[PDB]
Amino acid sequence: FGSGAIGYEFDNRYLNNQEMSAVAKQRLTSLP
Amino acid sequence: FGSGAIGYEFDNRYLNNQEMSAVAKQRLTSLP
Amino acid sequence: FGSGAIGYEFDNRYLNNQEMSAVAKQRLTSLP
Amino acid sequence: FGSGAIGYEFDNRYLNNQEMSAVAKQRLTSLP
Amino acid sequence: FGSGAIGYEFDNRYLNNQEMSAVAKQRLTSLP
Amino acid sequence: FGSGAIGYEFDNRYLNNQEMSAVAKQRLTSLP
Amino acid sequence: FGSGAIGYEFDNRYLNNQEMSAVAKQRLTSLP
Amino acid sequence: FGSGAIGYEFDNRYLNNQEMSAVAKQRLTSLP
Amino acid sequence: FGSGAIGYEFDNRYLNNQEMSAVAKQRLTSLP
Amino acid sequence: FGSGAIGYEFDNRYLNNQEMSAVAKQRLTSLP
Amino acid sequence: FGSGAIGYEFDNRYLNNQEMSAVAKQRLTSLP
Amino acid sequence: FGSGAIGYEFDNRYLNNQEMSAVAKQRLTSLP
Amino acid sequence: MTYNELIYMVLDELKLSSDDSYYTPDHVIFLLVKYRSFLLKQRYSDIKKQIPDSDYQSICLDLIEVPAISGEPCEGSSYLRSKNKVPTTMMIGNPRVYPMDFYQGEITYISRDRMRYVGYNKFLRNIIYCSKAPDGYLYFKSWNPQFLHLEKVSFNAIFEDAKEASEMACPEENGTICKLEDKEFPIEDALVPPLIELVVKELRGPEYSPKDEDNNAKDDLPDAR
Amino acid sequence: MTYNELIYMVLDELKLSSDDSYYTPDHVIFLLVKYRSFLLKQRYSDIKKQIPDSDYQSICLDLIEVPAISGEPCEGSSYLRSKNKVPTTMMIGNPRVYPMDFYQGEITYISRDRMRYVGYNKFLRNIIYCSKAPDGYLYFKSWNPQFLHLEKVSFNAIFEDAKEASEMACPEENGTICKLEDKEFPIEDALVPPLIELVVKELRGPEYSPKDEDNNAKDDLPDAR
Amino acid sequence: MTYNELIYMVLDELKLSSDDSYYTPDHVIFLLVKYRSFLLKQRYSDIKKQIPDSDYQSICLDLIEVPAISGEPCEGSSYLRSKNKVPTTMMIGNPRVYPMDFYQGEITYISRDRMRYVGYNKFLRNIIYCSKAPDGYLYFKSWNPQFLHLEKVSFNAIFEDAKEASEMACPEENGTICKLEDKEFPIEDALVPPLIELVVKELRGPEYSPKDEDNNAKDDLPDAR
Amino acid sequence: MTYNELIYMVLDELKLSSDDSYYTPDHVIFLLVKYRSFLLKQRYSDIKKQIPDSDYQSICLDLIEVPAISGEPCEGSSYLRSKNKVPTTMMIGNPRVYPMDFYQGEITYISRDRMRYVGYNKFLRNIIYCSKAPDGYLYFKSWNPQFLHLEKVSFNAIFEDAKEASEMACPEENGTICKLEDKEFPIEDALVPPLIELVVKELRGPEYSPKDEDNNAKDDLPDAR
Repeated sequence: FGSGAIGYEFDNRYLNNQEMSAVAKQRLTSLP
Repeated sequence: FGSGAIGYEFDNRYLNNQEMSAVAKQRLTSLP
Repeated sequence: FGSGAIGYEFDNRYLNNQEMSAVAKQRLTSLP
Repeated sequence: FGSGAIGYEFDNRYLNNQEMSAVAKQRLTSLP
Repeated sequence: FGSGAIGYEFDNRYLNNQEMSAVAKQRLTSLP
Repeated sequence: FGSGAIGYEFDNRYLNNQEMSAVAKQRLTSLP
Repeated sequence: FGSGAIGYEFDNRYLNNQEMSAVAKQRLTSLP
Repeated sequence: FGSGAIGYEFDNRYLNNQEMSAVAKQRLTSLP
Repeated sequence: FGSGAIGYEFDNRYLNNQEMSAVAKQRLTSLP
Repeated sequence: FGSGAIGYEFDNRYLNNQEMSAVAKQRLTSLP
Repeated sequence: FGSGAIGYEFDNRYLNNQEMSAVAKQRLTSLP
Repeated sequence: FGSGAIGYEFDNRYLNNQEMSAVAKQRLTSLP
Repeated sequence: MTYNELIYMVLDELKLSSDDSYYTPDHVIFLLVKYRSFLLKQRYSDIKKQIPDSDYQSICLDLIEVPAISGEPCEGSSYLRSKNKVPTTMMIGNPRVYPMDFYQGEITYISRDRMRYVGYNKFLRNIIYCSKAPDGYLYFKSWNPQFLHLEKVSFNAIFEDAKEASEMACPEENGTICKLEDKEFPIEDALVPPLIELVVKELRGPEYSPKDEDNNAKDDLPDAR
Repeated sequence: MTYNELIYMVLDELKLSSDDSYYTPDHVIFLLVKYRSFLLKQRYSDIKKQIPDSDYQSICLDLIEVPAISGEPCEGSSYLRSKNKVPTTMMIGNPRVYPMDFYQGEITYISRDRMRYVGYNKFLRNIIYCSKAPDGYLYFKSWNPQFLHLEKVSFNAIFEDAKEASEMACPEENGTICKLEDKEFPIEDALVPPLIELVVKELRGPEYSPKDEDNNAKDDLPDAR
Repeated sequence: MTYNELIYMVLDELKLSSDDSYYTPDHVIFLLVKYRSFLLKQRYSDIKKQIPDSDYQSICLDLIEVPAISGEPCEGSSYLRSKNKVPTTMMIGNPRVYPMDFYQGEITYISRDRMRYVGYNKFLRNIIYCSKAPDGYLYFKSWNPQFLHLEKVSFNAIFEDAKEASEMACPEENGTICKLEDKEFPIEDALVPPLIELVVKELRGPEYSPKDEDNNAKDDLPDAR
Repeated sequence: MTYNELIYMVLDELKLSSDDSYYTPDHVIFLLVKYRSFLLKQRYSDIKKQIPDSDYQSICLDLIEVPAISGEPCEGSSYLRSKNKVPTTMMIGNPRVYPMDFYQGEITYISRDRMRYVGYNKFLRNIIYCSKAPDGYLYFKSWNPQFLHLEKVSFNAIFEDAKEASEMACPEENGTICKLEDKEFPIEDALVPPLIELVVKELRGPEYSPKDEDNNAKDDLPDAR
């Protein structure tokens, strides 16, 4: 059968987690 | 058969652990 | 067949282990 | 059947997260 | 056939090793 | 069936991400 | 067929190795 | 069917990214 | 067919390498 | 069917990449 | 069919490589 | 069919790269 | 949306249209009310988030003065309590007891354990406190004897059983809605498709399962009768 | 929700409607209470969280003065124990013994092992203590002789057996509820879908298993009879 | 819960209802008693955790003075010992020997090896010590000749064989429970569903296996008879 | 639990009930003891843990004075050895030789290699030593000539063969138990389900294997006869 109201949310949440992991590594460096 | 009252909560918990891992790497830096 | 009284506990324990691993990385930084 | 209005955006989001992870490791060094 | 008197203990031991790995990363920091 | 106007772009984008990850590690060293 | 006198020992040895790896990371910190 | 005008270039690009990753770890050291 | 005079020793060697890797991370610390 | 004039080159190139990665870690140490 | 004069040597060589990797991490520490 | 004049050399090369990676981590330490 | 729309969406997804159906709408109401709390806990228990206004309900309570234990002199000061038993709130929202006006008054809804010891602070001797006792009633406590004159309060919270708190729903301008099916279901739309999916998955398998159908003094399920 | 709703939801999902069914509602009751305890420990033992009031349950206890060992002059001071045996509690919530008013009184409920060495502190000599002894009763001890006059208490906790604590439940305003099926099941609605899923999974496979049907002085299970 | 409820839950999960069944309830009792200790060790041996009150049992022992070796003068001081052999405790709980009152007295249950050398400390010359000798009896030792007058003790521990310690169960107020099936099984509810699952898995495969059924002076299992 | 319970549990799980069965209870006994030793070493050799009293077992030894090599003036001092051969111990527990009172006496049980160079320390000259010699007997040595008067000792340890140590077991108060099947099997109940699983897995496949049935001066196994 099919219904994607819980698969969609879990995939979106996984991508949100991975996005937060990506942006959490960003730094604006110093000591030039 | 079908029932998601145990798989949904386990998936949610997995994504919550991923959430906490992602946000635990967030740092507001110093030494500019 | 089916009975999930040992699968449920092992999945819950796995998620507990992963949660403890996640929260064990948390730090409140210093040197501002 | 066939429909890519949900898989396309998830793939695009995955590649966007990969994009941000790749460009977050870019550093212009100092101390020459 | 069926018997879980050897798989249950191995799964429990695996999760115990995961437990010890998770709690071995716990640190109470210094230098505030 | 077949049409590769979205598979091609996603593979090319994946390779672009991996290329950016590769070149982002390049450094011209100092302190000789 | 079946006989688990060598599978049991190898699984137990694998778990012993993983346990030794876990406990080998344990430290009692200093510098408070 | 058969055609390698798109798989060949993607494989070549993958190996080029591996090439750049491998040669980006090359360092001529100092402090002897 | 069946014979474990070559698989048993390879498994034992694999677990011996795991043994040596596990015990090679063991350190008795200093600076208390 | 079969023809290995492109499989051979890609496998050889993969092994070349892995060899360059291996030798790029080699160092002749100092500070004795 | 079967003949294990090349499988045996390759498995033994793989285990030798993994053993050398294991023992190459061993250190006798200092600074007590 | 069967022929190992190309797979044997690729396996040997893979194990040679593993050999070089294993022996490239070998260090004779200092500061005792 | 109302209970009717959710119930009949579930039924039509399952195609339980005939009156001769094993799973009646009552099963649907039960599953919906439980899965609502399940989803709300799963979403709003991990970390603190904004709860929309759809998840809440207002019950109206009528208070009566009651002794602490019995009519003895030394049995402590009296408490007010709701006439009827009150639904149990979930710990995810913004519970609030208000004096028929949400934008005025200060009646504090606190835990059972805390309310044992409140009002000792001299500046907090005039604040009315609330908690659901193990009796199942909402008990009120304060050090300012004026509180005992209070007659009516309304309690806004994300109640753990939508059916109970909807049965205790406050009178509307037109009048009371007798049928539960015509009342409004307490959930945000962003949680409705998941809720329907979970309930439909819960009853899809059981819908096509065999029955012990022969009246023969025998269990006929092993034979897939 | 009551025991009846949960029991019949499980039964209807299993479609165990025929009175000539192998698995009666008592199987369902047993499985529901044991899986209730299982789920509560699985959720609220790993780390400390909030337990809602719905998993808590109350009982009424009548206290009688008893000797420590037997009637002797040198066998130690007497104790107060409940007339009937007390259900075991779960070490996950806020167990509390109160004198019929939850918001009053301090009757501490401590571990049985701790209760040996207690009351020596000069300021803790008027505090009443509790612990479920190996006999099964809830013994009381204190250094202030007034405690022996105490006659009747209540006990709130997350009990191990929902059925045992339901049988010992406090009387309501209307009166006692004769049928266990008409009492409130002590679990939060956020934990109900997991519980129903686990119990239905427990009984799904067995529901279609073969039985030893023939009466022939023989075991007919290997033949799938 | 009692042995009867667990036993018949296992039997009904397996549907071993006919009297002509290969696996009798005795197999169920054996498997339950062993898997109980298995689960308790698996849960409470890795790292120290709170053990509930359900896992424990109280046996009552009658002590008799016995020589250390024989009736010789120089064979050392005499010991008290239980009249009957005592069950072996598991090392996971809180073993305690108490003088018929859990909340009073100090009798220390220690290891066999330790009790060789105890009481040399001048302040510990009045403490009674206990251990299970390789004989299988509980031996008592102290330097204070008053201990030899002790006649009755009760021992609370998580005994390794539920059947043995339940057979040695202490007399209840009503009287002794003759049948083991009517006694109370020693395990927390959170460990009951896993226990039933393990036992049912243990006997599910064997339940449908073939038998050597022909009486023909022949082994008939290779032919799946 | 006794040998009978374990043996017949394995047999009943295999359903080896017919007296015309290839695999008799002696196969089961052999497999049970060997897997007992296997499991004990697997559990208690990797790192040091607590061994329960249930894996320990006791024997009675009668000591006789023997020459070191033969009767000669210069062949060295005599030894004391057990009359009968002693089972080998497992190096995982607390082997101990005691003079029929576990809580008294110091008769050290050391390695055979160590026992050569022993007693030279001035304060260790009155300590009695033991080690199972390559002959198979348990030899005794000491520098205090009184040891030769010693006539009878006991030996507690986790023995390699449960059967050999069971045959040499100490007499009980009732008397000797003639049948090995009526003796207590030396393993903890937490290790019994693993043991039964391993042995049943050992004999499951063979239980259904073909036999060389025809008496025709031919090997009939390749044909699956």
